[PDB]
Amino acid sequence: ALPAAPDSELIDLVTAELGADWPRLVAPVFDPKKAVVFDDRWASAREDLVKLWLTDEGDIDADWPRLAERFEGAGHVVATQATWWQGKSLAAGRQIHASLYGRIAAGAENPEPGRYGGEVAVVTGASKGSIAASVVARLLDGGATVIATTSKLDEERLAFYRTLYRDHARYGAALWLVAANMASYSDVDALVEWIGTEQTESLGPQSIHIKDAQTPTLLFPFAAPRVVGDLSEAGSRAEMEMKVLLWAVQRLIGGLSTIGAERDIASRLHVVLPGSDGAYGEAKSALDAVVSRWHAESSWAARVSLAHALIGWTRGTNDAIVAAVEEAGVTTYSTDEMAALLLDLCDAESKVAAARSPIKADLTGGLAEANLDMAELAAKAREQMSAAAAVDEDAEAPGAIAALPSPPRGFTPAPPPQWDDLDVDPADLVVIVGGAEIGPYGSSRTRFEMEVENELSAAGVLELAWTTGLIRWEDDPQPGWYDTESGEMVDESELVQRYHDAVVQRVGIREFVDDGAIDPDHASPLLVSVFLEKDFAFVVSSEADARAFVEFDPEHTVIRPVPDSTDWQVIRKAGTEIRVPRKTKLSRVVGGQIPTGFDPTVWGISADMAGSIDRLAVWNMVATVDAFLSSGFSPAEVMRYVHPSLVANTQGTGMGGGTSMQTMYHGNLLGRNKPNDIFQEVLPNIIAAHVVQSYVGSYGAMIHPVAACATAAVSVEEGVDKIRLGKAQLVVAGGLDDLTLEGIIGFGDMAATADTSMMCGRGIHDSKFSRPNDRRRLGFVEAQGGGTILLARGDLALRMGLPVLAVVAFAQSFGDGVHTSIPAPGLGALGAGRGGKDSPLARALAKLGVAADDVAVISKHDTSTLANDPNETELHERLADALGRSEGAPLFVVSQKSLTGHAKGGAAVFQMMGLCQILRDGVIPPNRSLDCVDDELAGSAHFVWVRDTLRLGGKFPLKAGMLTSLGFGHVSGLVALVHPQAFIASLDPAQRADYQRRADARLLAGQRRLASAIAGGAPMYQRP
Amino acid sequence: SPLLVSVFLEKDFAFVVSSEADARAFVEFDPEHTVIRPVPDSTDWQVIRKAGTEIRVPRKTKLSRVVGGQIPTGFDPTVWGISADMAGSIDRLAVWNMVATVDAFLSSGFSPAEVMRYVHPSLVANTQGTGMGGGTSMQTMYHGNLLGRNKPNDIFQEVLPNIIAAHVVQSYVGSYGAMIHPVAACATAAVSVEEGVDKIRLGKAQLVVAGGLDDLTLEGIIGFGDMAATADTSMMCGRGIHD
Amino acid sequence: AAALSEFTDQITGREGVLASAARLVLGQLGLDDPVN
Amino acid sequence: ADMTYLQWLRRYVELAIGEGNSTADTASVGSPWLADTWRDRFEQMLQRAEARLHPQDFGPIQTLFTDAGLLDNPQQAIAALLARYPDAETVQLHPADVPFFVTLCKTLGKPVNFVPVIDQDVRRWWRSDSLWQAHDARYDADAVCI
Repeated sequence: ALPAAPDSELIDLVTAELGADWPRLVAPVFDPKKAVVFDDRWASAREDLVKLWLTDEGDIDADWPRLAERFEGAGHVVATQATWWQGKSLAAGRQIHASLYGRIAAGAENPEPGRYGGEVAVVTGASKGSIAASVVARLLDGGATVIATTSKLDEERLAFYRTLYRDHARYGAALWLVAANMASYSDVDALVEWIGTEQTESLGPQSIHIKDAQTPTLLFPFAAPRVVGDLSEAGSRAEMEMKVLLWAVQRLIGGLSTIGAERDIASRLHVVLPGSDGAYGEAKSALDAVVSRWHAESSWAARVSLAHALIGWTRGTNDAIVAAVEEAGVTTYSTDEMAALLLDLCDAESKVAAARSPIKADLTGGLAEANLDMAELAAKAREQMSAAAAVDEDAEAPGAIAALPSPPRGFTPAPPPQWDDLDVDPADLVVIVGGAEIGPYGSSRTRFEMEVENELSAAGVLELAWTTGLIRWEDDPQPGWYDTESGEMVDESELVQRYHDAVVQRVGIREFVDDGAIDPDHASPLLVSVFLEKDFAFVVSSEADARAFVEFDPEHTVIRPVPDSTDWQVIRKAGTEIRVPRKTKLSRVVGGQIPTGFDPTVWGISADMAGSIDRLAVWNMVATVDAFLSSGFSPAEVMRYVHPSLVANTQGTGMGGGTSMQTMYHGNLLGRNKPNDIFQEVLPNIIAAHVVQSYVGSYGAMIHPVAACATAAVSVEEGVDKIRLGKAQLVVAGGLDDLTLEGIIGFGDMAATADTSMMCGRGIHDSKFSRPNDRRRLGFVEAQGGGTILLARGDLALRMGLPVLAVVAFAQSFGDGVHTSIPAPGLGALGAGRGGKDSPLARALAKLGVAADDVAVISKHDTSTLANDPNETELHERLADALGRSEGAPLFVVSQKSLTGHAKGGAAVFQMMGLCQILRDGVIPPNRSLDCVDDELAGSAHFVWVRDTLRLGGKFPLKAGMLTSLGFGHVSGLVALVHPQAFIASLDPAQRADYQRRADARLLAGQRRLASAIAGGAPMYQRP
Repeated sequence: SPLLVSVFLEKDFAFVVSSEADARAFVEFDPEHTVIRPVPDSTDWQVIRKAGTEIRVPRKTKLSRVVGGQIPTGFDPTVWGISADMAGSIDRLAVWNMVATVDAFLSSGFSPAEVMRYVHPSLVANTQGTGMGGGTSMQTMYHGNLLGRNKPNDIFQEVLPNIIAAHVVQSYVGSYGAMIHPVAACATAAVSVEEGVDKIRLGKAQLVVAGGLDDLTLEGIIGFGDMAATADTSMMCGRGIHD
Repeated sequence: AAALSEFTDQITGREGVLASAARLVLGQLGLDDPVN
Repeated sequence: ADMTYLQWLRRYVELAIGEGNSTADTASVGSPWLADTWRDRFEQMLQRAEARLHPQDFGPIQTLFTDAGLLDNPQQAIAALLARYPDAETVQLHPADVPFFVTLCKTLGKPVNFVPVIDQDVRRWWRSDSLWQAHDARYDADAVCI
């Protein structure tokens, strides 16, 4: 109560003098670690080059000059790619696109900077649909560094400013952006000291340079006081708005003019004052404070170029007001032309004019004279808006019948590409015949729709609710799906509108939720060492047990018998130590866990089997049955068509039962009876062994590889090798990995992954932790999952009418070689390019009728660390040059790890499935976790980073794609998948129609069987 | 060792000097089941849980006289040329793989440099697949995690099954060839040998360093005896059979 | 009239008292072993 | 479960309306239905077909069959449904429409003219309201219960 009294007087005198909301509304929010840069114009330029082709020629001539001058400042890569697109337009016969791309290439070569060149501008209060946003856009058009502050940095404003830069950037524009409070002097001081002194973040071994230096030569104090009318703060608003304008911008002027004073004399800062009859009077009053200071102090004469414009009226931040003023006679403007007529006074002539004395320019086109009063127009405005906007009706049409989830119909792939009949026979072809994954988003269908349009369909929502346990089918009162928590008739008309949010909160990259039903305080590195000499309390035990306890003790204790408890008591003297393991918690470890509440038993797995064996084996069973029944398949059909010894299984688990080993050790220490056979069921190969012994029962070769980051990829490679040698014709390849508490603890100890501390420090959302090819990445988000993919040769697929998802043109792994220095990077995946046109990769692709220029999409590894993102780009660039890739050909980058995270052993399955679905559908998924690509990635002359879903239908057919999995520990992997149309082109014309019909029937049957087991019954994994 | 201990204590809890933050972290989950008392002399807080709480005192038995096929006792891999720091740092499976690789090459009058002289570095592969992968390494890792033993922060990278052969490549042979390290848990080496001859037949390589390694741990013997699928010393001694 | 609480309390209190007295009077107990 | 929506509705219409040859307790003249519940069942069939086939899942869309002669004549009702959903002849029935059909055949009114499923309740389905068929000439004397 002693300091609480004067503190109470302070708080209530603040309440009386200032108000009860002062501590909030004055609180500081600036943090130098939460700044964001948006200087990635080249990648956006390449994506816009692609998007220009993706739109028809009917919307190009109408914007020929604007699109012509939009690519005025860009790299040589953009010019080369524009020439490539111009040549392709020549080939396809588009003269209008030809001229547009040629002019784009010519403009990109121009090396003089924009007229807003080399000037750093500070704009505050830049909100959506505001004059500040428009002046920022014009500054970016001029190619100027703009450091704009904001009230808060969240996802919505992040997207708004990202789109703003990508739409308006030119030349060497770079939009810096921080979250600061304009009503707090501490944040103003931090802002000026950080726009001044350089910012070089110093990480442990090495430092990272971020901000070289900048003296802001332009300032736009456009920060609005506040748009708030629900506090009745007029008594305090009258002073706080005066503060936020006058004293805030004056101290901002002082701070921004201080930095460049002693560094470079005769470098005089320039400020534009927003001056808005009564409002104009207040603007003039605000003027003749700062300008009065200018005429007073002689230091500001040589350091600040005070200038100001009498702004008029704007039509945005309605139509009735514009009509009224245009009837009055004052000519109004919108944001863009007013911004032009405002920044036109920042040239050499206007600055020279403002040098000797401040300029007082009037940009009012008739409202300078008080012909009409603001309240006079406001009365008409209000009496008309409560006629126009006051009324609100509806014109609903008579029908009004609810809609229902569509029945399972066949897929709608993009129009297949065309190439001539292949001389190759399906005997020498290896095709991907199936494949399913179980990962952060569940199956592959939900994961791919998530990746494409970021919203689940009705089928996906229904499947994810069914699997996670939110929904269950019962037929006792009335057949239908019953909610597990309350049990009602769910209406299929509102399935999405009711369950979409719950499912998306149950799925994706998210914070670690404990689904193991065990306490989280049993595994963590911590030290406890205490020496006790006090009494030792005990419990009733046998004499033999006491003797066993005191077997090693007696030299360091005294033994006393207790007849009542029928045991012996041990009492160790000083020097003995007792183990009391204290367990800490690395709280908020976001990961890529499988969907919460994932119940494998609803897939048909028996509960006892799920409880007994490791969950990795259960996931492998689920993935295998999912792949087979999704491809309209069954192992029994394979055995009907081929001998049981010609079907093999190479499912190589990543590390092998991590949760199983940790649980077995926890049981051994805690006495938890350890299943006497769990040690057999903890080996890495036992997962695939149980899968074959349960579902498929193949007699083929059993090779389960381990690479710890590419197990699935290298298993797939060996599978294609076994098919090529003839030892098999249907190989069930794949791989799985798991994340455990030990895994995350050690990986965070490595500092090679995304530890939540710094990522929260930079204000990055939990789901956007995996940001490959991004500027502010600092490690991968480890995940759990994997799956299986089915390989077969063209003979079995054609003889059996099986669906072909892709054709494996090349599969291989590589090492990195002698490198004693571990941090030295690896580049050994270039062994697939020795000789160029004679290289094995090029030879295989040509054998399948695919040129080097014909590879379109690269599914990079992209672990999202500091190290392996640029070097993988270098590796792919060298591979492209070795294969003789044409100069300037685009190369779409699909970085799937930004969605599912880094599942160590199962990463490759996700990549192969994603590439197959990309080739089937023709759409390029976006990397929505990308804000700006790094500067060192600009050396790639072919890559095209995708930020929005490119829907390449009949306009751009993707014919091939390449996989790369740079594993952990000098192990690599290269897989090239060709479009399924290669398989059709391989076989004779008298067979393709029948094969296509049978394959489509198989796919439709598989997906409708999925739907039937979703609703009706007949569970998956029928084990006789 | 698997043992069950479950005792509920309602007596005094002696403590040691610790920071107030450490005491608060200790009593983060406790306070609903205890009373907190401060001690200015020790500058900490004292947590005293009432009845119903349990303290972990893991008693460890001994499956006495277990026999196995351990490497020769006193085996010193550093006498083969392995540096002591490397032997201490990485798992002993990786050290054994180093020893085996150098032994094979030198016994055959070989050297990887000669191979690179005769063929391109991309045509020499390495398919050494470890059986389960660093069992002693993970066992020591978890013991250090629980005992606070500060394990090397990179040992989690050096416990994965493939990292043994990976480190062997990065140290001795430096091959650019395919890296396929299988697991079969009783036939891993034969499986790797089969896949190596497969790669040779396809022409992806012409010198493949295949092989495999496995380790016996306390967990290994304990579980193997748990399934009764191994030779448990009890009945074997009961039948009067020499070790 | 369940009065077992007071007898249990006094038994425990005097047990604690004798235990407290024992460990500084260097009075060793239980030095015998069943050797029959 | 193995029927397309088009042939589903065609089978229902053929089983109920037939050739228009029924001459026993007709609802009216010019109305081929023998009961209002039968036409309600048919309209619900058509509405479910619309709600399923049409390419949308969230919002209500405009339905045809605005309770006019375009519904009282079931053949042209099916034709009008086909003319706007050309896939009705190809896409098979959703698995959730089979329990819906079974329940829809169990509503109160004149019982259905058929047996929807073959199960434990086969006789109850078959013999329910099976005595009126002896009074219309559209059925043969061998096939009716006398």
